Amino acid sequence: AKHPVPKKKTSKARRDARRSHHALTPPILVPCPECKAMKPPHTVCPECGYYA
Amino acid sequence: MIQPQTYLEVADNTGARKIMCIRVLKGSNAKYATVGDVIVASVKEAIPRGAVKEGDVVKAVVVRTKKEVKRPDGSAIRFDDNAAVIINNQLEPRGTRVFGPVARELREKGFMKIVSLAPEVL
Amino acid sequence: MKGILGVKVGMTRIFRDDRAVPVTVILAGPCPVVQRRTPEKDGYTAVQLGFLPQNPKRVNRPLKGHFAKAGVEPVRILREIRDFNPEGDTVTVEIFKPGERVDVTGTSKGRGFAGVMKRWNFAGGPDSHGAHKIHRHPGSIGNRKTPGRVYKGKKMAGHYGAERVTVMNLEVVDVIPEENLLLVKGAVPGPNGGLVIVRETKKA
Amino acid sequence: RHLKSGRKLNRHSSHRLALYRNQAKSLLTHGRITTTVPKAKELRGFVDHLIHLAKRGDLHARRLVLRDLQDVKLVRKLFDEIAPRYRDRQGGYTRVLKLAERRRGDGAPLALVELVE
Amino acid sequence: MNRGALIKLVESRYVRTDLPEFRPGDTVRVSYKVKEGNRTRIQDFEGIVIRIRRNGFNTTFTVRKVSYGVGVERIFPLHSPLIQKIDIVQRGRARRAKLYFIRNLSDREIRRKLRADRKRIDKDRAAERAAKEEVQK
RNA sequence: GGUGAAAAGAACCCCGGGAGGGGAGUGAAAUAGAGCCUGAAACCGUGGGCUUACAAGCAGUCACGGCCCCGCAAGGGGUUGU
RNA sequence: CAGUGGAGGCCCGAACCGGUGGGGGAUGCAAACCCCUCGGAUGAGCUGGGGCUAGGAGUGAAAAGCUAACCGAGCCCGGAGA
RNA sequence: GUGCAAGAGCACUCAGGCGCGCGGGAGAACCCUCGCCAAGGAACUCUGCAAGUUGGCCCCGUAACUUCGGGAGAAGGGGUGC
RNA sequence: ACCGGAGCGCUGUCUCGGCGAGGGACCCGGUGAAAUUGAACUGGCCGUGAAGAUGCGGCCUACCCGUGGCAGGACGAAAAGA
RNA sequence: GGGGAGGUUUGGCACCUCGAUGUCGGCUCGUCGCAUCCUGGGGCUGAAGAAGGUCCCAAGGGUUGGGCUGUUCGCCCAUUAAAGCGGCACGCGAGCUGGGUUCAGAACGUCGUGAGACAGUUCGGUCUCUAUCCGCCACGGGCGCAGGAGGCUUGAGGGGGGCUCUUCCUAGUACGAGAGGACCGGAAGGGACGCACCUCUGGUUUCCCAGCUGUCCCUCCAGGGGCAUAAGCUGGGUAGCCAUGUGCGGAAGGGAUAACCGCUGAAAGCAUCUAAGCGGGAAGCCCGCCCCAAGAUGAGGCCUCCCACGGCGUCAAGCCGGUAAGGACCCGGGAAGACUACCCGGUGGAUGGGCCGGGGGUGUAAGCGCCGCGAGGCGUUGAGCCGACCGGUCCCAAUCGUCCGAGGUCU
Ligand SMILES: [Mg+2]
Ligand SMILES: [Mg+2]
Ligand SMILES: [Mg+2]
Ligand SMILES: [Mg+2]
Ligand SMILES: [Mg+2]
Ligand SMILES: [Mg+2]
Ligand SMILES: [Mg+2]
Ligand SMILES: [Mg+2]
Ligand SMILES: [Mg+2]
Ligand SMILES: [Mg+2]
Ligand SMILES: [Mg+2]
Ligand SMILES: [Mg+2]
Ligand SMILES: [Mg+2]
Ligand SMILES: [Mg+2]
Ligand SMILES: [Mg+2]
Ligand SMILES: [Mg+2]
Ligand SMILES: [Mg+2]
Ligand SMILES: [Mg+2]
Ligand SMILES: [Mg+2]
Ligand SMILES: [Mg+2]
Ligand SMILES: [Mg+2]
Ligand SMILES: [Mg+2]
Ligand SMILES: [Mg+2]
Ligand SMILES: [Mg+2]
Ligand SMILES: [Mg+2]
Ligand SMILES: [Mg+2]
Ligand SMILES: [Mg+2]
Ligand SMILES: [Mg+2]
Ligand SMILES: [Mg+2]
Ligand SMILES: [Mg+2]
Ligand SMILES: [Mg+2]
Ligand SMILES: [Mg+2]
Ligand SMILES: [Mg+2]
Ligand SMILES: [Mg+2]
Ligand SMILES: [Mg+2]
Ligand SMILES: [Mg+2]
Ligand SMILES: [Mg+2]
Ligand SMILES: [Mg+2]
Ligand SMILES: [Mg+2]
Ligand SMILES: [Mg+2]
Ligand SMILES: [Mg+2]
Ligand SMILES: [Mg+2]
Ligand SMILES: [Mg+2]
Ligand SMILES: [Mg+2]
Ligand SMILES: [Mg+2]
Ligand SMILES: [Mg+2]
Ligand SMILES: [Mg+2]
Ligand SMILES: [Mg+2]
Ligand SMILES: [Mg+2]
Ligand SMILES: [Mg+2]
Ligand SMILES: [Mg+2]
Ligand SMILES: [Mg+2]
Ligand SMILES: [Mg+2]
Ligand SMILES: [Mg+2]
Ligand SMILES: [Mg+2]
Ligand SMILES: [Mg+2]
Ligand SMILES: [Mg+2]
Ligand SMILES: [Mg+2]
Ligand SMILES: [Mg+2]
Ligand SMILES: [Mg+2]
Ligand SMILES: [Mg+2]
Ligand SMILES: [Mg+2]
Ligand SMILES: [Mg+2]
Ligand SMILES: [Mg+2]
Ligand SMILES: [Mg+2]
Ligand SMILES: [Mg+2]
Ligand SMILES: [Mg+2]
Ligand SMILES: [Mg+2]
Ligand SMILES: [Mg+2]
Ligand SMILES: [Mg+2]
Ligand SMILES: [Mg+2]
Ligand SMILES: [Mg+2]
Ligand SMILES: [Mg+2]
Ligand SMILES: [Mg+2]
Ligand SMILES: [Mg+2]
Ligand SMILES: [Mg+2]
Ligand SMILES: [Mg+2]
Ligand SMILES: [Mg+2]
Ligand SMILES: [Mg+2]
Ligand SMILES: [Mg+2]
Ligand SMILES: [Mg+2]
Ligand SMILES: [Mg+2]
Ligand SMILES: [Mg+2]
Ligand SMILES: [Mg+2]
Ligand SMILES: [Mg+2]
Ligand SMILES: [Mg+2]
Ligand SMILES: [Mg+2]
Ligand SMILES: [Mg+2]
Ligand SMILES: [Mg+2]
Ligand SMILES: [Mg+2]
Ligand SMILES: [Mg+2]
Ligand SMILES: [Mg+2]
Ligand SMILES: [Mg+2]
Ligand SMILES: [Mg+2]
Ligand SMILES: [Mg+2]
Ligand SMILES: [Mg+2]
Ligand SMILES: [Mg+2]
Ligand SMILES: [Mg+2]
Ligand SMILES: [Mg+2]
Ligand SMILES: [Mg+2]
Ligand SMILES: [Mg+2]
Ligand SMILES: [Mg+2]
Ligand SMILES: [Mg+2]
Ligand SMILES: [Mg+2]
Ligand SMILES: [Mg+2]
Ligand SMILES: [Mg+2]
Ligand SMILES: [Mg+2]
Ligand SMILES: [Mg+2]
Ligand SMILES: [Mg+2]
Ligand SMILES: [Mg+2]
Ligand SMILES: [Mg+2]
Ligand SMILES: [Mg+2]
Ligand SMILES: [Mg+2]
Ligand SMILES: [Mg+2]
Ligand SMILES: [Mg+2]
Ligand SMILES: [Mg+2]
Ligand SMILES: [Mg+2]
Ligand SMILES: [Mg+2]
Ligand SMILES: [Mg+2]
Ligand SMILES: [Mg+2]
Ligand SMILES: [Mg+2]
Ligand SMILES: [Mg+2]
Ligand SMILES: [Mg+2]
Ligand SMILES: [Mg+2]
Ligand SMILES: [Mg+2]
Ligand SMILES: [Mg+2]
Ligand SMILES: [Mg+2]
Ligand SMILES: [Mg+2]
Ligand SMILES: [Mg+2]
Ligand SMILES: [Mg+2]
Ligand SMILES: [Mg+2]
Ligand SMILES: [Mg+2]
Ligand SMILES: [Mg+2]
Ligand SMILES: [Mg+2]
Ligand SMILES: [Mg+2]
Ligand SMILES: [Mg+2]
Ligand SMILES: [Mg+2]
Ligand SMILES: [Mg+2]
Ligand SMILES: [Mg+2]
Ligand SMILES: [Mg+2]
Ligand SMILES: [Mg+2]
Ligand SMILES: [Mg+2]
Ligand SMILES: [Mg+2]
Ligand SMILES: [Mg+2]
Ligand SMILES: [Mg+2]
Ligand SMILES: [Mg+2]
Ligand SMILES: [Mg+2]
Ligand SMILES: [Mg+2]
Ligand SMILES: [Mg+2]
Ligand SMILES: [Mg+2]
Ligand SMILES: [Mg+2]
Ligand SMILES: [Mg+2]
Ligand SMILES: [Mg+2]
Ligand SMILES: [Mg+2]
Ligand SMILES: [Mg+2]
Ligand SMILES: [Mg+2]
Ligand SMILES: [Mg+2]
Ligand SMILES: [Mg+2]
Ligand SMILES: [Mg+2]
Ligand SMILES: [Mg+2]
Ligand SMILES: [Mg+2]
Ligand SMILES: [Mg+2]
Ligand SMILES: [Mg+2]
Ligand SMILES: [Mg+2]
Ligand SMILES: [Mg+2]
Ligand SMILES: [Mg+2]
Ligand SMILES: [Mg+2]
Ligand SMILES: [Mg+2]
Ligand SMILES: [Mg+2]
Ligand SMILES: [Mg+2]
Ligand SMILES: [Mg+2]
Ligand SMILES: [Mg+2]
Ligand SMILES: [Mg+2]
Ligand SMILES: [Mg+2]
Ligand SMILES: [Mg+2]
Ligand SMILES: [Mg+2]
Ligand SMILES: [Mg+2]
Ligand SMILES: [Mg+2]
Ligand SMILES: [Mg+2]
Ligand SMILES: [Mg+2]
Ligand SMILES: [Mg+2]
Ligand SMILES: [Mg+2]
Ligand SMILES: [Mg+2]
Ligand SMILES: [Mg+2]
Ligand SMILES: [Mg+2]
Ligand SMILES: [Mg+2]
Ligand SMILES: [Mg+2]
Ligand SMILES: [Mg+2]
Ligand SMILES: [Mg+2]
Ligand SMILES: [Mg+2]
Ligand SMILES: [Mg+2]
Ligand SMILES: [Mg+2]
Ligand SMILES: [Mg+2]
Ligand SMILES: [Mg+2]
Ligand SMILES: [Mg+2]
Ligand SMILES: [Mg+2]
Ligand SMILES: [Mg+2]
Ligand SMILES: [Mg+2]
Ligand SMILES: [Mg+2]
Ligand SMILES: [Mg+2]
Repeated sequence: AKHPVPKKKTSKARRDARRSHHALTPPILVPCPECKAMKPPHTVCPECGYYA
Repeated sequence: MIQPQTYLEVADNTGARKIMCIRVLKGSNAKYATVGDVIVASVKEAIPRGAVKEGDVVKAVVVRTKKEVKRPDGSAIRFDDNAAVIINNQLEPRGTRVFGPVARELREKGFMKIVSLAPEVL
Repeated sequence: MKGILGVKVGMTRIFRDDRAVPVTVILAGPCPVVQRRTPEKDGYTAVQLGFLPQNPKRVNRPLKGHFAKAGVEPVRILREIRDFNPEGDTVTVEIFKPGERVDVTGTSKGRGFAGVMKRWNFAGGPDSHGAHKIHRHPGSIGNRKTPGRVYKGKKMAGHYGAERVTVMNLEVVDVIPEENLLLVKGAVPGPNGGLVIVRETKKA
Repeated sequence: RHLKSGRKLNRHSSHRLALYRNQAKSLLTHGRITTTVPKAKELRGFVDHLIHLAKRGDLHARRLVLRDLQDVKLVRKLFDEIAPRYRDRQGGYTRVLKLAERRRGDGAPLALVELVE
Repeated sequence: MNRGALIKLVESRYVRTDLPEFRPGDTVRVSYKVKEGNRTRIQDFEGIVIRIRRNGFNTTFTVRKVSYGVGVERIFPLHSPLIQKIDIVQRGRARRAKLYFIRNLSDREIRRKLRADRKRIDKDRAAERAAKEEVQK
């Protein structure tokens, strides 16, 4: 409400544009020794267990 | 390090007891004055009917400092109080017998008059 | 135009003849020439000096061929030294005689996003009478409707340090070939471990 | 910037300190404690000192560990079962394992502090 | 390269061992290679040691003394080529590492505050005169 | 304020904790399914066509060219490179 | 003169009443707040409950202050589509 | 409740009650709140604004001026633990 | 707790800043506002124009899109100028 | 007495702006003009020398601290090489202040019968967390760069820096009656400023060590913990970050010029620095130093590594998959860092944590023995505890693994 205030409604174009790098990135997973199940690297996992 | 408002003890018998610095005499804008530096200074208190009275603006030369002076030989030296001696425009002490130690630095400056009268040239 | 790579190893003081001297210790290990570039093959004169040893496995790169092209143990780093074609196959601290003055390039310490006071030794603001909002601020930054913009290169807060910095005319003190050590007049860019080059100064 | 220094910690001091103590207590009570990755990595080194210290024996070393762990019984257990098990295993008396779970709500990455065996 | 330490220590051959032990709170006088107008002399400096600033080599220490009503303090690099002969003169109860508190009360209270470390005193005079007789015969 | 002619208001199965869907079923019609006729516009989204990372702009207009689209061609539609 | 005595719009200081100076807060925790600091603190003291006085009117140690979060004349209808 | 000259003050703590209904990390600038600093000691500034100094009790001791009550906690100093 | 002048004490007020602590800022997960808003594809200089231009002329510069940060412009917002 | 430039003053006009363009000073940050205060160059001098006068050339840089006032200005103290003057909305209040002035309160003088009034005075008196765009400082993601990849580079273009004094040697020589006192060339020290650094000096160092009060607790004694801040207080402190501390910079040098000095030299037999031509000459210009830098789409160079087609479009431009060199993810982590980026490492490994040693800090743990009624003291003891620094050691932790990435158009 105070000093700084948007001078113009940002166009839908210029809006979407800013949300360019906004996109998500898929997780990283790898098959385990136990199940064929996919574990995230450097981790344990439920319904699979582990060693040592 | 001595600067504008700094009070100095008087090392000699000039009659003055304490002078506040007034200006460090050196470059066009020297920030501080250490041992062996000459400074203008007002007398802020003095013994009765001494050689120099209160309010007398005088020139003086630092002989002792509270901030330690670094020696080229890596050595250092520090006193308990900041003191100085009043001098002539001829750069010679207005008073005689000047008591209290002094730095060796006064020697390389041409103040042998002082180091001679000084008891402990430390 | 002498030259040689090294690493800042640390710094302490020694005693010259009878006065103390603060000195930095650099380590310019044997640098193998890897490629001399002439005006014919390139367009300037210079030499590629390698440095630290390397696990031959880590250098699986095409660099293996570049190393083989000169037949040298895989080094870790290598930079050029303009206008300087030596002799033999390796330069050493032997290049520098005590008394000679050198220029040392290095990478200053990384201070990251530093304030303006920090970066440009600005004044900031008053701690007392004024608003408790601009204590370390740059204050003004321009004029009015004219120019109505901000001068390129205006000093402002930002990433600072961690960059190429060259200090000059450092006099070389006692240089120990026995261990590839090299003493200098103290102040030399970078942290204790940073690669630094040591060149010939310009006094005349 | 000035991270040129050892480790890192959240909360203030008296807090974080009691935090290390409270984790250690539990960790020496259960042997296997699940907690956030960071908290774990720090707690890791804290306990190892308590173990290697209990690895000694003199009552000085006992009283020393008494400052952090307050339960006389727990420390009793440390000098009896815990320490010997780790005889001859100089250093690394503890393990940390990245969990694949993420706490719902704050999305915190979990991990596991296991007394090695 | 895993020698960063030893390397700095290699440069340190400027070392010296002729110098005696001495812990803060005990007077000591050093002969210093002071240069006069152009010649050389040995100015003596009798006083209490207030600070020993250990840091391997270039480990310094400081000495404070009263000198005609004025207090003075000198900092000496331990392995300084200019230090001719550093002679102990009396040892006392430290009870503290850095002891500037003596700056505030330089008086007869300083004496009764810095006792005399009979322990080190015995070891000194004893190992001195006793090791003499062994070197003689 | 307004389902439908009628509640016929969606049994039973499947996913799901539920909500909500997917089949099945009613109905002429279910994008008439329950704040349910019709259901416009701003506004948000998915798919496709033309187009854009050396470029300067009240955003259009005039011209030529290229790509896609209706027609056999002549023609016309969309888009925008200069 | 000493003793006893225990006066005061007396002193220091919590509760309680208040708002000096500063900093914070300023789409606030908050349409007046928070922190540090500061005044009074047996009196012209503070406070609960029950009562009375109001719009050219009331109250007012007097600022045109207060009279239901804006008072040089309250608020709500109405003359009124002045 | 204990301690501190006393106390409803302050510190810690019973009984009782609570951790203030977003968390997890990181350890930039900058802001708030807070701690320390060589030498100097008001040079800062409209102003010592702010901050720091001093601080309780016990003893010594205390000026002009006065409406004889004051000024006075004047000032300045010493003691304080076991 | 009124307004001025001075001095002693003591001080980050200052010479002249430095480092440190904590709550924000910053990154990840949950929730998720506001004033403002002709439309925008919104660069510099020197002209110029209703006399202080991103939008006219001429020239110069400039790959597309963000994040952290600063306030010089948008005659910035706010309140139909007291 | 006459002509003009500038647009800093006072003012004239009333042109944008009254559905708002915040006013004077100060602070912070500057930047530009030259009509130059200093430093550099030079002409004339009523210029002996030194010092100075007036005029010319020249912004590169520099242009102090304080007393008084709200002041700008000015006066004054002390110094300096000098303490220049202007523009930028009398630059800068979405950067700060709010002392001045222009709200309400109050008062003096003054005016008015009065209510009130006064560029007359005096005390008091709310300066608004969130930046959308341009601009700016920084940091990334995308694509491009006529094959893909690793390392190293050139430097178009741009930025930073650019100050100055004092003493000494020449020589007490030239000049001068004396007092004074040089050119030119050379040496040493210093002021402010800038970049970098932690040896040293000096800071901080939030739990590294020690002491101390009150209280509550473990466990009665000893010993120890919590709280007194977000360290209860106090004494002291590594590494890191720092200035008060250390180093180093301004050049030298080459080239072209300014005012100005001059050679040869007509036009114009002489004369002239110029009309052809040539030489000298600045703290200034170009370059040289230092930093950025091939989005220099005009996408540059070098060195090295990998290299055919396996299936559709009939020439032509393309598309789908397994790959190569090589790269990314993921993890341990860093004097790198807001994020991302950058750099090192990932079992063929010392990257982090622990542990050992060293450095460092603290400054003689606890327990026992001994002396004293006791508080305590002495011994075992430089003990004990012990972050960050320099190393060492696979005890723990960087497991296992995945994805991507050309098949190189035409004359
Ligand atoms: Mg869209
Ligand atoms: Mg979209
Ligand atoms: Mg695993
Ligand atoms: Mg298993
Ligand atoms: Mg005094
Ligand atoms: Mg004078
Ligand atoms: Mg007088
Ligand atoms: Mg006078
Ligand atoms: Mg002093
Ligand atoms: Mg003598
Ligand atoms: Mg004598
Ligand atoms: Mg002497
Ligand atoms: Mg390489
Ligand atoms: Mg190069
Ligand atoms: Mg400041
Ligand atoms: Mg304010
Ligand atoms: Mg504010
Ligand atoms: Mg403009
Ligand atoms: Mg190091
Ligand atoms: Mg480090
Ligand atoms: Mg705690
Ligand atoms: Mg605490
Ligand atoms: Mg440890
Ligand atoms: Mg411990
Ligand atoms: Mg090293
Ligand atoms: Mg020796
Ligand atoms: Mg001799
Ligand atoms: Mg119907
Ligand atoms: Mg119905
Ligand atoms: Mg019905
Ligand atoms: Mg349903
Ligand atoms: Mg169906
Ligand atoms: Mg149907
Ligand atoms: Mg259906
Ligand atoms: Mg439809
Ligand atoms: Mg229908
Ligand atoms: Mg339905
Ligand atoms: Mg429903
Ligand atoms: Mg119908
Ligand atoms: Mg919508
Ligand atoms: Mg929406
Ligand atoms: Mg375009
Ligand atoms: Mg047909
Ligand atoms: Mg037709
Ligand atoms: Mg009586
Ligand atoms: Mg009474
Ligand atoms: Mg009475
Ligand atoms: Mg009173
Ligand atoms: Mg009292
Ligand atoms: Mg109450
Ligand atoms: Mg009241
Ligand atoms: Mg207040
Ligand atoms: Mg006020
Ligand atoms: Mg306030
Ligand atoms: Mg305020
Ligand atoms: Mg009464
Ligand atoms: Mg009464
Ligand atoms: Mg009442
Ligand atoms: Mg009553
Ligand atoms: Mg009441
Ligand atoms: Mg009532
Ligand atoms: Mg009532
Ligand atoms: Mg009425
Ligand atoms: Mg009335
Ligand atoms: Mg009345
Ligand atoms: Mg009402
Ligand atoms: Mg009201
Ligand atoms: Mg009326
Ligand atoms: Mg109403
Ligand atoms: Mg009517
Ligand atoms: Mg009580
Ligand atoms: Mg007591
Ligand atoms: Mg409390
Ligand atoms: Mg404190
Ligand atoms: Mg202190
Ligand atoms: Mg200080
Ligand atoms: Mg003073
Ligand atoms: Mg004074
Ligand atoms: Mg005053
Ligand atoms: Mg005050
Ligand atoms: Mg006291
Ligand atoms: Mg005190
Ligand atoms: Mg008096
Ligand atoms: Mg008293
Ligand atoms: Mg009292
Ligand atoms: Mg006292
Ligand atoms: Mg005492
Ligand atoms: Mg006044
Ligand atoms: Mg965020
Ligand atoms: Mg609104
Ligand atoms: Mg234009
Ligand atoms: Mg036009
Ligand atoms: Mg943008
Ligand atoms: Mg941006
Ligand atoms: Mg963000
Ligand atoms: Mg801002
Ligand atoms: Mg209106
Ligand atoms: Mg109007
Ligand atoms: Mg005229
Ligand atoms: Mg004008
Ligand atoms: Mg103008
Ligand atoms: Mg005008
Ligand atoms: Mg007109
Ligand atoms: Mg207006
Ligand atoms: Mg408007
Ligand atoms: Mg406005
Ligand atoms: Mg105005
Ligand atoms: Mg002024
Ligand atoms: Mg000129
Ligand atoms: Mg003139
Ligand atoms: Mg000169
Ligand atoms: Mg001449
Ligand atoms: Mg002249
Ligand atoms: Mg002359
Ligand atoms: Mg002359
Ligand atoms: Mg200038
Ligand atoms: Mg410049
Ligand atoms: Mg001045
Ligand atoms: Mg003034
Ligand atoms: Mg004033
Ligand atoms: Mg005036
Ligand atoms: Mg005057
Ligand atoms: Mg004056
Ligand atoms: Mg004068
Ligand atoms: Mg003078
Ligand atoms: Mg001026
Ligand atoms: Mg002018
Ligand atoms: Mg100006
Ligand atoms: Mg103007
Ligand atoms: Mg004007
Ligand atoms: Mg502005
Ligand atoms: Mg403002
Ligand atoms: Mg202003
Ligand atoms: Mg005012
Ligand atoms: Mg005010
Ligand atoms: Mg008027
Ligand atoms: Mg008048
Ligand atoms: Mg007047
Ligand atoms: Mg006046
Ligand atoms: Mg006033
Ligand atoms: Mg006023
Ligand atoms: Mg105010
Ligand atoms: Mg805020
Ligand atoms: Mg912000
Ligand atoms: Mg916008
Ligand atoms: Mg714009
Ligand atoms: Mg932009
Ligand atoms: Mg990029
Ligand atoms: Mg070039
Ligand atoms: Mg460019
Ligand atoms: Mg260039
Ligand atoms: Mg110069
Ligand atoms: Mg002569
Ligand atoms: Mg003559
Ligand atoms: Mg200290
Ligand atoms: Mg340190
Ligand atoms: Mg601790
Ligand atoms: Mg400890
Ligand atoms: Mg006990
Ligand atoms: Mg305790
Ligand atoms: Mg507690
Ligand atoms: Mg507890
Ligand atoms: Mg607390
Ligand atoms: Mg306190
Ligand atoms: Mg300390
Ligand atoms: Mg400096
Ligand atoms: Mg000339
Ligand atoms: Mg001439
Ligand atoms: Mg002729
Ligand atoms: Mg001629
Ligand atoms: Mg010519
Ligand atoms: Mg001519
Ligand atoms: Mg020439
Ligand atoms: Mg020339
Ligand atoms: Mg020149
Ligand atoms: Mg140039
Ligand atoms: Mg490059
Ligand atoms: Mg390229
Ligand atoms: Mg290239
Ligand atoms: Mg191959
Ligand atoms: Mg093949
Ligand atoms: Mg083949
Ligand atoms: Mg074939
Ligand atoms: Mg591969
Ligand atoms: Mg480590
Ligand atoms: Mg003992
Ligand atoms: Mg013991
Ligand atoms: Mg004990
Ligand atoms: Mg026994
Ligand atoms: Mg016995
Ligand atoms: Mg006894
Ligand atoms: Mg005992
Ligand atoms: Mg030790
Ligand atoms: Mg620890
Ligand atoms: Mg350790
Ligand atoms: Mg290391
Ligand atoms: Mg595979
Ligand atoms: Mg593929
Ligand atoms: Mg192709
Ligand atoms: Mg051809």
